[PDB]
Amino acid sequence: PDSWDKDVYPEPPRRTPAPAPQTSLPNPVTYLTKIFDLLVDRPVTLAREFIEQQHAKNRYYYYHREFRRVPDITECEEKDILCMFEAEMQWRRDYKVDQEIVNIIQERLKACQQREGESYRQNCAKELEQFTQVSKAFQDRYSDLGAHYSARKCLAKQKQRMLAERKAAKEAAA
Amino acid sequence: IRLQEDPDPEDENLYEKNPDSHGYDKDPIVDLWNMRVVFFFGFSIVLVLGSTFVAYLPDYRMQEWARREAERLVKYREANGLPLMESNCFDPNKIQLPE
Amino acid sequence: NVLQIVRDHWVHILVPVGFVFGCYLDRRSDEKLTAFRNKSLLFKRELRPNEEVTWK
Amino acid sequence: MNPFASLTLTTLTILTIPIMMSNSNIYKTNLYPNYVKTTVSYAFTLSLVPLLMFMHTGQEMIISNWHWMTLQTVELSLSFKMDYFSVMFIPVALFVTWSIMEFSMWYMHSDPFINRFFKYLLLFLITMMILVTANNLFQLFIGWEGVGIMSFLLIGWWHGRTDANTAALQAILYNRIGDIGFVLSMAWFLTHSNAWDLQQIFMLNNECPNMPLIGLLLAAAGKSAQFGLHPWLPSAMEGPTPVSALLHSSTMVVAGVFLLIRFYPLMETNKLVQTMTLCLGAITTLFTALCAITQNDIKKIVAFSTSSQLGLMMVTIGINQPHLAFLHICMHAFFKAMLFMCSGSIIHSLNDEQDIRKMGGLYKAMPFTTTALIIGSLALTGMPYLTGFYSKDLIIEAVNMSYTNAWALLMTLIATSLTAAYSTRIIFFAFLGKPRFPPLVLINENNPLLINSIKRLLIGSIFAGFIISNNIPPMTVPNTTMPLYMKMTALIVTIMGFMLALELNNTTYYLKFKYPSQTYKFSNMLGYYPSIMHRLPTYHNLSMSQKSASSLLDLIWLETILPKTTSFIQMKMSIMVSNQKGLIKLYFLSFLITIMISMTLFN
Amino acid sequence: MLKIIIPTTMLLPMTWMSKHNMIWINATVHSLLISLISLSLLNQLGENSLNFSLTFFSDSLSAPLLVLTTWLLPLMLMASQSHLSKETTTRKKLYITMLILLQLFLIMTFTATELILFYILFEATLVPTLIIITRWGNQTERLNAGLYFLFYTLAGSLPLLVALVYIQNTTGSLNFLIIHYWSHPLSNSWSNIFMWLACIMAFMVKMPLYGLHLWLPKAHVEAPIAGSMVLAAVLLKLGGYGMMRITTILNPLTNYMAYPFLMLSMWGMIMTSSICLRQTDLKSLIAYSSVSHMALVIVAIMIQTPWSFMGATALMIAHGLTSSMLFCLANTNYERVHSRTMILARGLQTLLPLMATWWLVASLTNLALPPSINLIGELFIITASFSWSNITIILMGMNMMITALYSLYMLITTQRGKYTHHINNIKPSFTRENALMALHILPLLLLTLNPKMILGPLY
Ligand SMILES: CCCCCCCCCCCCCCCCCC(=O)OC[C@H](COP(=O)([O-])OCC(O)COP(=O)([O-])OC[C@@H](COC(=O)CCCCCCCCCCCCCCCCC)OC(=O)CCCCCCCCCCCCCCCCC)OC(=O)CCCCCCCCCCCCCCCCC
Ligand SMILES: CCCCCCCCCCCCCCCCC[C@@H](O)O[C@H](CO[C@H](O)CCCCCCCCCCCCCCC)COP(=O)(O)OCC[N+](C)(C)C
Ligand SMILES: CCCCCCCC/C=C/CCCCCCCC(=O)OC[C@H](COP(=O)(O)OCCN)OC(=O)CCCCCCC/C=C/CCCCCCCC
Ligand SMILES: CCCCCCCC/C=C\CCCCCCCC(=O)OC[C@H](COP(=O)(O)OCCN)OC(=O)CCCCCCC/C=C/CCCCCCCC
Repeated sequence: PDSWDKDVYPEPPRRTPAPAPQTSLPNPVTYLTKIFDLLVDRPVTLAREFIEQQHAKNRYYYYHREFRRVPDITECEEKDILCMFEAEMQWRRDYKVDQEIVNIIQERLKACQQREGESYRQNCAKELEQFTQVSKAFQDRYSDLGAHYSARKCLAKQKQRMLAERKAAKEAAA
Repeated sequence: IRLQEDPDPEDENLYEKNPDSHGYDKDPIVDLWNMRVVFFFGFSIVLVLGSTFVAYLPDYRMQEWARREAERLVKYREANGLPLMESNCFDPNKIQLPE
Repeated sequence: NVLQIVRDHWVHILVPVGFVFGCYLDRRSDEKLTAFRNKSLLFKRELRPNEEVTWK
Repeated sequence: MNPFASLTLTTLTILTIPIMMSNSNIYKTNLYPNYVKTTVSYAFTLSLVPLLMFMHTGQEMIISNWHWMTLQTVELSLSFKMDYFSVMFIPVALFVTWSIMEFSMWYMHSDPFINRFFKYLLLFLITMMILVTANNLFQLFIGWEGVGIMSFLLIGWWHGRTDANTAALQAILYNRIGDIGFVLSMAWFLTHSNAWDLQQIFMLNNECPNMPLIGLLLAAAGKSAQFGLHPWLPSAMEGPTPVSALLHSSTMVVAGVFLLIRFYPLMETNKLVQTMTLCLGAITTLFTALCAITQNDIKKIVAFSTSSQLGLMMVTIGINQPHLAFLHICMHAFFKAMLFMCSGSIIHSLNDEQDIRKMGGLYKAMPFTTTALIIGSLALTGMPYLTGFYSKDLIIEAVNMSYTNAWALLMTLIATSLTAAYSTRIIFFAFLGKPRFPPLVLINENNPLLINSIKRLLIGSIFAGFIISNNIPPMTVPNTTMPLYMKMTALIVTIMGFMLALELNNTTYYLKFKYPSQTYKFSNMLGYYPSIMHRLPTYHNLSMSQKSASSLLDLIWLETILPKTTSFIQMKMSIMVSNQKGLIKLYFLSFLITIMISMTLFN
Repeated sequence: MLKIIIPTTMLLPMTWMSKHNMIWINATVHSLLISLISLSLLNQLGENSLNFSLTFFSDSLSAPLLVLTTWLLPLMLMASQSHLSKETTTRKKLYITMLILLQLFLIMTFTATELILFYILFEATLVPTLIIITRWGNQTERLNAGLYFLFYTLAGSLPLLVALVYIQNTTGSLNFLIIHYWSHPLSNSWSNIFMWLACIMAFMVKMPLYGLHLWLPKAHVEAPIAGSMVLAAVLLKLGGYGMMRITTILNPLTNYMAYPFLMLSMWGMIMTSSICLRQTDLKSLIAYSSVSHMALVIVAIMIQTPWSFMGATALMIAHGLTSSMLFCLANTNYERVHSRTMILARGLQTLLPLMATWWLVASLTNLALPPSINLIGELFIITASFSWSNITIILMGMNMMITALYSLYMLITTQRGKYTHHINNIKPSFTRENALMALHILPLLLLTLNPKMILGPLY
């Protein structure tokens, strides 16, 4: 099956060389492939056809839950427990989504390395740069916040980083 | 001697009075039914039913939801040329630095 | 002998009725925390034509 | 789809199948060993098929079927790497295991727990397959510990033997030091790469550092019994001969070499770790061969030969030749398993006698065993066209033409000569001469199981290196040009060892008796390493465990500081407070003093 | 949480109104039913906890502990059946009542939503344990063990009460959600240092910490089998749960005050493993192994990284199950020969094969054989400690080596060798004992199959 997005999970086109034998001996790999197709592939295909026919008898659907956007901890007032709770939940959902984005990029990198094989150091250098950028951004955002991380702690870290950047820019162009 | 004390009794063997003892009780019927209820309830009910219940617990941790959202965001970001991961979690426009 | 069975095995309903009573008390406690029902920013929703409460 | 991954996973599954059937009347009856042997043979054929598939087009695949758990940004999943190393090592291991299982059917016939023995052998095979096909560090560690504990269980097969129990515990200790190294490597890799899988590890580690590579090297040394952690392998011969033939020499002791082969990109990137690997392998092979040349227990001689071959493999890894090490692994598995089977046949025929000083006349007493052992010793020493020629000769040529340690090269050559020497010792003291066994001759090797198993492992000691070397793609540039005296260096040193060992063995027929030398005592006593290193550290650790931690700290000073001192203080204060005599005059005077103090010093 | 709380308070009258020969059957059956009911708490969310009411809430850290307690009660009932054959009906009912009260207090402690109620229940657990030990222990040292246990716990926990009331007066509330959302940094002053010391020292004495741990061998050796099972598996985890809960308000001072406790915990792992190497008593060996594992959990909690809390939770659950199984095996061997000396009885693999298998499996799980949750937790803790510093790897490696050494040493001593000639009362293993061992061991392998349920809220 191909029930996934090709753009999200890229895969280079597959170039398979044509078989050009130079000997009169038969091919045991070809004979064993024919035997495997006759003995395994056809029965499993028939079983899957029956199962999918049974599935189509009663077809029902499930949905992807959509979450609304809420004001964040920057807009939340101090000691405003309800707004802080909403912002914290939104931040945690965003954190999980970012973790899964990093996972997607790592899967891309692993698949590209395995696919390229012996020439990975050069061919799959585009995935390495994307992974470097994503990893650096993820580290800068959710760096060592500890086991009790929170939206307030992340905001404090971002404010500290912004102050450091502003001071560096001023001392450079001043 | 210092007390009028009973001698230490010899330990009783459950297999002497009942070769088919399961070790639960000295009464044969009570022992058999204790073994049966323990085995049935514990093993069958708890192990099998709780294991399949935990296996088929609904995805309330939103792992699959997070994966789908990540796929959607990655597609939208790389389609429009935007960076996959943002530089900041919050908006510097909304953040007011002290100065 | 049916009375003797009841007179000896009536203690086997205590835990089930306790579980039922605990579920009832949990629902009754949940009904006291409906201050923000259908009022959160994330889950605020117009009620269905045949509906009065989003959750019980 | 593709019959590659399906057939590999099918081989693994059919290996796992008889373990499930161990809860049945098939396990209760006496057909279980034959059932397991048949299953292993079918697995061997079904694994030969993907090997044929690979040798055609070089197909390599990884299967990540089951997702175990996602630790935030790190995903651990059940992944298998069906690459060249896996698809080449699985059929060899299955073939050796099939032969060993038939040999064990013949050998452990009177054992009341032969079914359990075969179950343990199958479990070890499953764990070894998991280790070989593992694609991530966690699964590799699972296989590592599985083979370690299966070795522990099978070494102490006779639970009533204190020597077997202590040998098993010693093996566990050395393998646990190796596991310390392995855990260090895993922790470094996760911390500095956010991955436990080889693909991302290789992608991110363009220049692998000393800490992770030293962790890997320590794990490999612990598993392959290199110098410093070697003595567990010779002591692991307390188990049954099938265990020594299958587990240790053939498939388990090559786990460290295989681990170092799996990280050959990182090994190429680093240099200091390569030098350390080369030096460790050289010293290991030299020391183990030197200990072997003077042993009287045939199983111990074969064990030290296995250790020397492992040292040679480590040397091959240190000169940046990972694939030659794998080829040597395969060929060594073949002929070493055959040699162990022949030694076991000799031992069984002579009523559990494991002394070459009592073996003799077996050249004509046991024809087929003699032929098989001669062929195995010729393959072990590098006969110019046997299985050992296509690995050992290339290894020696690559060591000669390399920018390596001169001392390591010299020790490698001396180790080859000593290999020839101890092969000569085994042959001379076991088969030539006059009988020295008890007069009741019970020699009988006409069992079809034994004959067929040794025959199958015998055809693979002649016609397997040629096929394997001619059916693999060139993964390294050959050394075509070299001086003539360097092209035949291995043959010259082998012949020198043959001649010197034969001369020194012929000198034993003279009616001259002389006391042993310091060198002989050093070599026979295993270099004094087991004595000193098994008596001093153990005594000191077990003494400090009782004198300092248990008695001095826990039972004396930790009790003295908090609970005893407080209790004593409270007891003294209670005595002081309640020691009053109940005299109204005294405590009314105390009342007066209290009244005056309250009136004056309180404002 | 009332759906779980009320059935225990119904176990009490059922136990006291059941027939004399049906108390064990009724208690076991209904404890198993309550455990099955409590299995529903594993359906935790991903962002916030389950807030049932203003008083009780469940989290990904609380749920596995509640399930462990509800599962551990019937096993204690089976062990009590084993060792309380000749007791009178009223005393047996009192023993069952003590076990039920302890389970109820543990459930309420794990599900409490405020620190003061948590403290009240966590101190309320002392009374049933002390009564059980000092009343149904077998040897003279049970009174001393009870005194040591009670006074260590109270000396630890009273400054915690003072600190808790001070914190409530200063901030406004002790509710965990409020003190997490309204958390503010702790300045580096003497007053903050002493408040940190109060809270942490209370939970460390409960944990225990090396140097504050003698009460653990004293109480575990002299307690009956059920008392040892509940002391090692659940009561030791109150300190870990409290530390994982109380450290929210102790930052960033925890980054500065953790050094003495980290050094104590690591050197205590080493020292207690070495002590295990040379122990003449099996129960003492198991107790010191428990001390070492809890020291590792302490290290994880003190380094306080997201990879260390998951390892801490997994290791707590795994150690609880493994220690309970080990204590059950040791109690079976003791009840056969009426002595706790380890070298007294040998050849138990020849005499009892299935018990030898159970011993092998328990000792393999103790030394963290992959892919067991013991190893999962230990490996996560080791990786977090390696990130913290690069010599913790050395300490963890030597600790792991010594752990394997003493586990296999006790296995070989008890099971392998030549059987003692003059011990001729080794009867075949009972179905009750075999079922107890199986019920101890199977959940470990099932949690190995599904490990995400015991990795805490940071998963
Ligand atoms: C701290 C030191 C650290 C050293 C590190 C480096 C180590 C280097 C090792 C070198 C090789 C060691 C050989 C084995 C020594 C032990 C022998 C033994 O125990 O035998 C008993 C054992 C039989 O015991 P047994 O039958 O039970 O009965 C025992 C007797 O009852 C009683 O037995 P015994 O005791 O009467 O018989 C032993 C006797 C006889 O054995 C030998 O002679 C063995 C060596 C044979 C000659 C080797 C050199 C000659 C050939 C090469 C010449 C140069 C070629 C250059 C060109 C090459 C390329 C073309 O030897 C001696 O007495 C002394 C031998 C000294 C060897 C040198 C290394 C150790 C020196 C230690 C210092 C003290 C020495 C004095 C002794 C102690 C104090 C009293 O012997 C054997 O099984 C055979 C041993 C000989 C095998 C030789 C194989 C070939 C060796 C390499 C040749 C060169 C290859 C190419 C190299 C690279 C070229 C580029
Ligand atoms: C035979 C030799 C056995 C010993 C050696 C082991 C060798 C390997 C043996 C492997 C056997 C199992 C392989 C096949 C496993 C099939 C089941 C597995 O796939 O499901 C697991 C699930 O298993 C259960 O989750 C385990 C339950 C664990 C909890 C049981 C608790 C019972 C009560 C006891 C209380 C104990 C308290 C302890 C603290 C909690 C994993 O979860 P998942 O694949 O995704 O579920 C799929 C369903 N989906 C798709 C809808 C998600
Ligand atoms: C960092 C972790 C620790 C590293 C190692 C430090 C020393 C280890 C301390 C060991 C503690 C001792 C515990 C005692 C357990 C029981 C001991 C025991 O069973 O007896 C000794 C037992 C068996 O005695 P036998 O010799 O077989 O006698 C049989 C007679 N028929 O032998 C042993 O197991 C002791 C082995 C101790 C190992 C010490 C040597 C290890 C040092 C080498 C490390 C260097 C490796 C070099 C590789 C470097 C690669 C980069
Ligand atoms: C590219 C060309 C080279 C490709 C690689 C070729 C590898 C050739 C390996 C051997 C060929 C395959 C032989 C198939 C044997 C398995 C057949 C089988 O299942 O059993 C039949 C039959 C009887 O088995 P029993 O145990 O006695 O059962 C009796 C039942 N009443 O099996 C046999 O014994 C056949 C005899 C085998 C002859 C000896 C073959 C020795 C082969 C040496 C090299 C093999 C190395 C393995 C792979 C090499 C590459 C890594």
